Amino acid sequence: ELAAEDEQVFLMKQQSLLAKQ
Amino acid sequence: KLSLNRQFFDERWSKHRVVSCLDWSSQYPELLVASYNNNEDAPHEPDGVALVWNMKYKKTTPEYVFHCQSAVMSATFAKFHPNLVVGGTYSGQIVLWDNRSNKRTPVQRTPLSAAAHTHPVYCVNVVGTQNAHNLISISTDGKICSWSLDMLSHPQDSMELVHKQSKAVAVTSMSFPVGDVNNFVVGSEEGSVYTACRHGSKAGISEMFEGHQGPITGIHCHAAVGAVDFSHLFVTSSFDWTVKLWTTKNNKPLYSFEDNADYVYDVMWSPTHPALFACVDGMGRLDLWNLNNDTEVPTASISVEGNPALNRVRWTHSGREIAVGDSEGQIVIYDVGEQIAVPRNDEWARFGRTLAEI
Amino acid sequence: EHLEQEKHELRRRFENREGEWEGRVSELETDVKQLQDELERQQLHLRE
Amino acid sequence: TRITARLRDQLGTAKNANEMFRIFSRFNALFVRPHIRGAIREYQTQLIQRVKDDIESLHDKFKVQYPQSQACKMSHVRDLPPVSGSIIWAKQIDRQLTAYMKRVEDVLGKGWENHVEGQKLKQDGDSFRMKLNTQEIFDDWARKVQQRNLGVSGRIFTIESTRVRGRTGNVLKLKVNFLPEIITLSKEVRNLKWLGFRVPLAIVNKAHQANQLYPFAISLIESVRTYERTCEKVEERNTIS
Repeated sequence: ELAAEDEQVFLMKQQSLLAKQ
Repeated sequence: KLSLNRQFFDERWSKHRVVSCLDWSSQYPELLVASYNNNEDAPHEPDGVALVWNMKYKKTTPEYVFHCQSAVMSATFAKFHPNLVVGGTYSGQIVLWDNRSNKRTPVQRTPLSAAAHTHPVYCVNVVGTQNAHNLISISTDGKICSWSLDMLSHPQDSMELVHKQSKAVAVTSMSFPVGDVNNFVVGSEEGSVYTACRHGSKAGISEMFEGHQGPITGIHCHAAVGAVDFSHLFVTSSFDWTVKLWTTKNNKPLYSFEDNADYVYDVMWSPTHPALFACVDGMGRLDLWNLNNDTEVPTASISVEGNPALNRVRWTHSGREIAVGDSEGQIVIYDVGEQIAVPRNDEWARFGRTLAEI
Repeated sequence: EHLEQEKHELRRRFENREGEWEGRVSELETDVKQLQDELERQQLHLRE
Repeated sequence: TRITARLRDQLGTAKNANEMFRIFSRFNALFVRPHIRGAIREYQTQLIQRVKDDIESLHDKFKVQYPQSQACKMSHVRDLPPVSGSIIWAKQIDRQLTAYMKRVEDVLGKGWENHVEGQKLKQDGDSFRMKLNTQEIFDDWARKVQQRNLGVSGRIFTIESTRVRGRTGNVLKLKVNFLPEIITLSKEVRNLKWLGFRVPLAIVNKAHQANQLYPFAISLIESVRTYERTCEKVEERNTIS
């Protein structure tokens, strides 16, 4: 079951990406 | 003489807001729609508010309430769609409200794409016949867009207004002659009015006027129609304390009034009396000038209690009453004396002679 | 991507300096116009 | 001599300085005759006192600072940024001061400044005129802006955090990478160029580019808003997720 990432979880992923940079 | 008739003020909604615009419904002359921007004191509240009050009833409560996320810089009634109220907001979305719907949010709002408006819209109007009607809106970037009231997804027509060397005209106010739909007049922040054409070979800005040396606050064309036509005349208020009476033909001032010791924030003709017009300043004064009686002193004057800075003024269609909105979200209505408001049969010839004199 | 960024910044500096040139040209032409007006006024004063 | 009687007639009605100028304005042919000028000289010493009051009252308006004045509140209503708003508010006062001084030249004729009364009023007007300089305000803004060093830069999107009622974790809302002040610089520079001040070319670049980036910037936040607004529809009905 492929499900779109929630706004919160996708944005926490993007937070993790931005923070390490 | 001006007599205080009615004051409108909603504690919940209108408090701590400026009155951004005013209009009277044609089919319901006893209906007054007013605009309010964001309230700094209430960030959580809706920024834009639009309230419709009534005069046949003596109830103080707003007859209809509307609100939106963006601050409403302008609003008006839909002349041929009596259920609809059009508004232009700070962000540039042309919001629309239907009184039948219980929802307060706009039923329609334009996109703010490149095709549509992209700046605050301070002037919106529905012009045309009952068969044909068009919603003209202009933003502060000089973009002018015509829309259909039935569809606000994409404009009927759209262009950007320039006058010389492709210099953008930051339009701040706009008006039309009575019965005219192709030719219109716009007062920018330059202090320069422009007679412009909506559509045709010469569509765009047709003429420059040098005129005011500061930003124009309001521009209004002659409304009364009778024996002698005066639609070619118009009036312009500005930040420079001066109110300029002009015509299309001449490129320079026919006359300028400077009695006001304050920023004159709006000017408007009477819809019945040809020579009479009104103006409102930020010191707290509403002044009626009757150019037949005098091009020298206010024919009548009145100060709102506490002298709140008057922002917007709107004549009623009958011409017997004037409504004014101040910087406190508080509306004041004054009934004009019958002697001033009612034009005699010779007032038209009197104004013709006065115009000949100047 | 680096070439694209460089190209955009070149377009930007191009337009900025172009606007500066237009402003300089307009100001110098204004100086010429005003000074020609003053020359006319001085010749009128000469004849007066 | 009949006009001299009218000269009695017209002034007795008028108490304000402006009022006397209008009726005085009518007497355009009689500035050649030094008979009416003497009858003007009967009233001249009063008119300097009257216009002194207008300039006093004009100074009184200047005593209230621009932020205190109603002009600042309603300039804010009318998408006029603050620094330009203060400049415009000061510029009009200076012009109306100049307008009063021209009336004095009409009232007192050419060479009025040589009058002992004329010297005093001219000194009063000059001092107020100095106080109305608008170059001082524009220069500070150019320095302060350069200190701030505005530029969108960064990324096209820079997400920020928001606390939403009914959710214990901060809700991140996608935002166009932008600052509120960047709006003002577009309006400030646009206003200042019309006013006549020579904006620094650097600040000119930073302002117009944000103005030129504004259509694309607001174009993107539509996509954010629409993609947001679409999501709550999906949140409303978990079935279609």
